[PDB]
Amino acid sequence: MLSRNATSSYFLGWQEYEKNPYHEVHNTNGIIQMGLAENQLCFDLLESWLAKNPEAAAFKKNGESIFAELALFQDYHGLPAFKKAMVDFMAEIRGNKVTFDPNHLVLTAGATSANETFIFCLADPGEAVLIPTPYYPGFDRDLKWRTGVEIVPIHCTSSNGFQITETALEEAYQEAEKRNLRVKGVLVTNPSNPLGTTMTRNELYLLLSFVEDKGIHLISDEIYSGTAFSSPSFISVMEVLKDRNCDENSEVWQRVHVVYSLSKDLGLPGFRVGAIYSNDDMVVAAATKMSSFGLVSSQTQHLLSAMLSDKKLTKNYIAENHKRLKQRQKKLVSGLQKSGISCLNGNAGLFCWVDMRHLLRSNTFEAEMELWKKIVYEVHLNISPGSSCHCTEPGWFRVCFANLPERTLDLAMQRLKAFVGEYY
Amino acid sequence: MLSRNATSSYFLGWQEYEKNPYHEVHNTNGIIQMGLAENQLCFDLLESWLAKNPEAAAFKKNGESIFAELALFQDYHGLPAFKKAMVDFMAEIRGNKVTFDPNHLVLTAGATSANETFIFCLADPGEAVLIPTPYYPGFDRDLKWRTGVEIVPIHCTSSNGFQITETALEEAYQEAEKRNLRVKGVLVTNPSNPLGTTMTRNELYLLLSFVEDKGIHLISDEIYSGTAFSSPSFISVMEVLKDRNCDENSEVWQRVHVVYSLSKDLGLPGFRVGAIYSNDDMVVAAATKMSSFGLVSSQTQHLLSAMLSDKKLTKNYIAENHKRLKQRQKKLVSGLQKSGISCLNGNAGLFCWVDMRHLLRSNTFEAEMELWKKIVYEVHLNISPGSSCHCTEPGWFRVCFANLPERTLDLAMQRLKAFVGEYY
Ligand SMILES: Cc1ncc(COP(=O)(O)O)c(C/N=C(\C=C\OCCN)C(=O)O)c1O
Ligand SMILES: Cc1ncc(COP(=O)(O)O)c(C/N=C(\C=C\OCCN)C(=O)O)c1O
Repeated sequence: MLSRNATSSYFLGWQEYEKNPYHEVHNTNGIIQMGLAENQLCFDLLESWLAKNPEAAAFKKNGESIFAELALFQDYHGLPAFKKAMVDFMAEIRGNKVTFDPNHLVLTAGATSANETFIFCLADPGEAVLIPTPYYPGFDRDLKWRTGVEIVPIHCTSSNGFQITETALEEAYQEAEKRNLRVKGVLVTNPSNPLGTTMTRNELYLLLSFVEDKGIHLISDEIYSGTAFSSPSFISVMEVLKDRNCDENSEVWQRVHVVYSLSKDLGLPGFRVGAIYSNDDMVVAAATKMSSFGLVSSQTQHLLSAMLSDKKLTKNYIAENHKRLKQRQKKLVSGLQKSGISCLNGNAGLFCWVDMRHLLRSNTFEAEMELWKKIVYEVHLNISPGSSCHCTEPGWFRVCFANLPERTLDLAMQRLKAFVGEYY
Repeated sequence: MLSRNATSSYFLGWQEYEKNPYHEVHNTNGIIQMGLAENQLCFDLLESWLAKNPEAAAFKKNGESIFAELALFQDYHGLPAFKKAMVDFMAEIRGNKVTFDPNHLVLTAGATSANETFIFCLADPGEAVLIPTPYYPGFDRDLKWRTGVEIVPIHCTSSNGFQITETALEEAYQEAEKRNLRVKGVLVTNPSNPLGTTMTRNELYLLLSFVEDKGIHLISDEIYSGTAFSSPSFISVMEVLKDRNCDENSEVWQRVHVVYSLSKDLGLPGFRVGAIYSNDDMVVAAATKMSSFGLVSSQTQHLLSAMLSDKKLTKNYIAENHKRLKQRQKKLVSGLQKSGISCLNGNAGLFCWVDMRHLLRSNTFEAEMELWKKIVYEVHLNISPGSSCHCTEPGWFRVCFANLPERTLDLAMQRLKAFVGEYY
């Protein structure tokens, strides 16, 4: 009797790309990848740093080999130097408006591991967490698969730019009741995937007030925090906790947590560097013990400790990343406009939330899937349909702009315009 | 309401060492670490290889930089070249008597992650797995904490060298019944931690016959497979499946699995390289998706793919590791003999299972703890008491011999003899 745990367009389109991937030389007619949120815009900056500072990657420290020491380093508290470099980098991303205690930071194998661990720590099987829609498709697996925890949506609509409202929060909490589920917290993504927008101060205060009243937790996945390239300003959930008489007052501050990773800003998803940050000593202790199942390679911790300790590098990287991200997003927005397609006004992330409602046969998700399939097979472009992100409104699509060359992006825009000018 | 999951001498003695660690220059009277199974005997061989082949660590392949490619590599199927190097290395460890399909190998962040994942895949919360005692203390957390699975012991005694017997298996299966638990499989460690012995062909056939009759799974944690330094020969569970009319016959072959890691033979625990191997396509698929929570750093996968692809290195490493391990084990055995202390005749691992029953005040675990504490505070040596490994017989201790300099081992033996010659 095989177990239970051992026994979706987002993953579908991805596989379709694998079958016939685009190549500017071999398969110039293949499918162009615009459905995965990755950042290939600044590798030259990191490659340059590595060329000038070869010691870290060589298992050398102060001209001394520390291969053996690192090979043996498996402490679940993480490499001291790396934890310090990380909290400093997290502070810098936030304009030094907030500071993080390295003893309250827990390293994990990517945010994928961090989010699951947070759920294991805050909710028991059969309980639930509330999540604003639309949200990252991966959460359906990360937060529920091995945890036995359920997701209850906090529906957001285009009427107000997909922002969280009081009514949406209570409606979600009430649906949790109808489903006989006990709510343990709210998990938000700030900046938002797939919206490409930074959370507003208003939304943050609304969330804090809500979790305070309900006596639950607030987890903020801020993996895109370093990718805010245009106004308005990114506001970490930890900044709102600063001045509000909650530093050492109230008790809600103990229930606010952050998830981070180096996958999206630095473009290092393969290195699996994730992190959990909590003000609650017990959560930190539990998460630390849990990190045993997904520790970060000491080889990687050492390399990045050296990299992130270079203040000239971090400063220039964030600045250039913002510059290149803004330029690329503008190119996508401009390219889509030429096809009469608009986007939700965004300012962060590695993608745009695109409005293709006017291209639907009808206002239904069935019509959305029809359009999606047509874009995949006829236009040969892989983008994500809003339904994969649980958007309540048919017609929205997530289009990633930083995981391919600029020229390939232009090609994608050309092929899309030919498509719209052909049928509509 | 904080969750449940978020809310032992093995870990105790370890912490006591941290408080007052030994140092041949600064704290020559501190506690000597002999309670953790790590291998510091062959780093010079790896350091030498790295000095001669600097490209892998430099993110270079054929003189070309592949930093960006590796930075972006996060595929849960693992790096092709590394998977191939791993299956080849696993075959070599087994004298090429068995071959492994890389498509059936799943990389994980250490065997800690591999074992937990196997449990998630084969058992539901509330069910159980049988484990021969004594066993690795870490299993009490790895196999049960987040899985909700229980452990039912298969008691082994010194009467026959702590080998598994038919009677012990049925008694375990029956106890599972008394506890109202459904047994899903048996997890063994071969070579054994803490026994330091290789499983016999007899035991292997007994286990296979048992899981066949019960219709359950057999998981063999062979993390110590490359550390068999003396007769008898190590026999992988996969070898016994070779010739027995089960290659394509019977169905038990589909329920036999292996866990491996590079933590103990190569001494790379900090790099977190673990692996799951299964003949069942569905288990592989499930474990692959689960590895998302604990992927191996691509930086590390690349480095070791190059290292393990060097057949001259792997051959010389295994040979030298065996040589040095045997020499060190003999030194511990010889040192203990001078204090009138004998060990279970072992031939593998990084530790010896020591018989100190004659040093107990009485045949009780209470007496065992008394002796243990005396060795920690009076002798200033950290070793693990058998009860931490769930041994049914009081008086046995696990003593690790490869995680310190030879001279420090001798010092430990000197201090131990003074102890026994003082009270007994
Ligand atoms: C909000 C959010 N949290 C966590 C993660 C996981 O990141 P980690 O730190 O584990 O690497 C992602 C990755 N997002 C995507 C994942 C893509 O992976 C597929 C291959 N490119 C995505 O396309 O939105 C994310 O968007
Ligand atoms: C049978 C067995 N399986 C799995 C593991 C986990 O290894 P991984 O591949 O995750 O690194 C161990 C580590 N064994 C010990 C762990 C020690 O860690 C403590 C710090 N040295 C031990 O002392 O017996 C082990 O002995």
